[PDB]
Amino acid sequence: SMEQLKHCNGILKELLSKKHAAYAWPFYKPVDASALGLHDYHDIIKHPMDLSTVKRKMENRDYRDAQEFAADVRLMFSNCYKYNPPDHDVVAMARKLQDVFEFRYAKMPD
Ligand SMILES: COc1ccc2c(c1)C(c1ccc(Cl)cc1)=N[C@@H](CC(=O)N1CCC(N(C)C)CC1)c1nnc(C)n1-2
Repeated sequence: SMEQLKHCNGILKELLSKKHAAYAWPFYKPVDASALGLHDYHDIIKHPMDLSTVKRKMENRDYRDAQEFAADVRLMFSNCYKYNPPDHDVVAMARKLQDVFEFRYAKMPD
């Protein structure tokens, strides 16, 4: 619905807000494989995703429903878990931001 997509825009605003910056910063823009020295990133990760891409899709009304929005946000986190070992600090940062996302997404009115 239009109303659920409105709640999703509020979730995205929360994920981009200053209170989460200490763990959100790796996710604001696409992974820059050249800058980071990740020569195999685009071989391993076939469908990159990040918050700037989710924001553009929300602004252009490209999500048909709330579930399509959730699939892109979960894809962003899944790519991080897929690429990195489980002991890495970026994985701990992803799980902190994901817990914000999953809590707010669960509270969406029907
Ligand atoms: C703008 O900076 C970014 C953007 C995307 C990143 C990363 C950093 C940060 C990053 C690293 C440390 C901290 Cl504390 C935070 C983030 N990691 C990269 C991954 C990275 O560089 N690795 C891969 C693992 C290697 N092991 C030695 C095995 C080291 C190099 C990354 N992956 N998903 C996202 C999103 N990312």
